[PDB]
Amino acid sequence: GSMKKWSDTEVFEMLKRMYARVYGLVQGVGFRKFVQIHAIRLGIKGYAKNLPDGSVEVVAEGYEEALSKLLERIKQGPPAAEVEKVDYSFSEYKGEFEDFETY
Repeated sequence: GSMKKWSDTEVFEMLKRMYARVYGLVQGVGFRKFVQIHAIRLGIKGYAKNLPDGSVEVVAEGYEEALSKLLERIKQGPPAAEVEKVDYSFSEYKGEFEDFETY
């Protein structure tokens, strides 16, 4: 058996801005709302700026464990619309948004 041991990965401080550019007919339907439920559940900040032009940008902001959860959610469970080409971009946070709301 083992003798040495170590632990790693626990929620502490800071979080990364996940830019998520969602394309397609995701306008109208509760796409940005669905992203809200999980984001809120997992303690994510940002804003879901559904400019009514097919191409809605989201500036969600997550840690690691909470990141992977909110990420794995979206792709796994697509919106109730014809998502055309959801091309997200892992970025970094300039600053934290005051909670997370939808346009």
